[PDB]
Amino acid sequence: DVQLQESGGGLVQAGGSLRLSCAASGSISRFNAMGWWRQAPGKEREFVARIVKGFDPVLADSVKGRFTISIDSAENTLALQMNRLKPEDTAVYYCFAALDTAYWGQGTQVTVSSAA
Amino acid sequence: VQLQESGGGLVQAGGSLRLSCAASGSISRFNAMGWWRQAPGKEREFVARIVKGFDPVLADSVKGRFTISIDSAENTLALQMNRLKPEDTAVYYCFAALDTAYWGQGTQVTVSSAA
Amino acid sequence: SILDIRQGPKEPFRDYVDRFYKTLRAEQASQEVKNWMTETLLVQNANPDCKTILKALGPGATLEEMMTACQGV
Amino acid sequence: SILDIRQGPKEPFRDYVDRFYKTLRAEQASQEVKNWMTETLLVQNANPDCKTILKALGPGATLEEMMTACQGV
Repeated sequence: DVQLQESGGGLVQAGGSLRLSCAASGSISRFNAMGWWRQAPGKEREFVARIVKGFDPVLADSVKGRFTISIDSAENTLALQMNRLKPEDTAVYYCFAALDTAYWGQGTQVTVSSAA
Repeated sequence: VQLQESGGGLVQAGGSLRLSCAASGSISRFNAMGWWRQAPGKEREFVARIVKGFDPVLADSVKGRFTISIDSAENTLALQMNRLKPEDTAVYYCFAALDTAYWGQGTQVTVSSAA
Repeated sequence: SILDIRQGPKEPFRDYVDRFYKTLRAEQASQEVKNWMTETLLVQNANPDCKTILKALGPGATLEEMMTACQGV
Repeated sequence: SILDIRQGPKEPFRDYVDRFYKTLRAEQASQEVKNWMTETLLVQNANPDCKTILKALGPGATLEEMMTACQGV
């Protein structure tokens, strides 16, 4: 039923910027909570950002100065804008939405490196 | 496995009493025995413990005044109580540990301004 | 025992929290492990769906955020 | 999760302790709430007979005392 798909991932240089977007089926105002997690090879799922309905956005300490989480009701999408990207930010990023249970996308790869 | 406490009764403050717990079979087979108490309206409180091969452990409210010993000759578990206070009034239970924990029915100890 | 408070499958999260804190009030435990029981044991004993949602919220989530997040269950 | 380590009805107490400490060492928890897990959660999740025995021992019993007391099961 509930469909999520991340996008906007790719390969970037250090200090660059990137904007991830999570497409949801239906209207996003129906979800009671959405957010972003990431996972690097060998490291367990790490919490990145969360927005709960009616509340201010909460962000992890490792990202607080650089990332922003937003909701676009026009496009029915959940945005995570990443700025000043670091090598530590390389990971697969997942969005989640909270309704009757938690639903996840399959993730998008974000790679920060001295190449390209 | 059957246990029965005895030695309880009515004493004035500052008195002494010796409780004894009789066990069926041989008492050396148990892996742990000890003493609990319950006062009216208060939850069961731990009094004394003996684990096989280990030192006796006593509650903080009794450490200076009570002693726990085991007599294998009579197959009995003794708790010697001295310097008794009114707050020590409770029903006292012995326990033994084998394939499960077994309890006696308890013996009443009452400290009060009596004859 | 606090470890016996588990949110029912139909039970609203607000009632489960109420029972959890009520039993939490009688538990004989230090204030740090009571903070661990509020923060972690509450999440672990929620029903499956609301547990999934509560785990998804990550660390530091308030009780009000937790209650809003599970209101769709 | 440490809260899911429960002694089976067939299981010797030593093996249950071994699993409990193995899972305990990977748990993300403060050292005092780990002390509560060793002191209280270990006893709460033991099988019926050994749980009765472990509760009978009262507070502060070491792991050696707990292991000796339940060897009759």
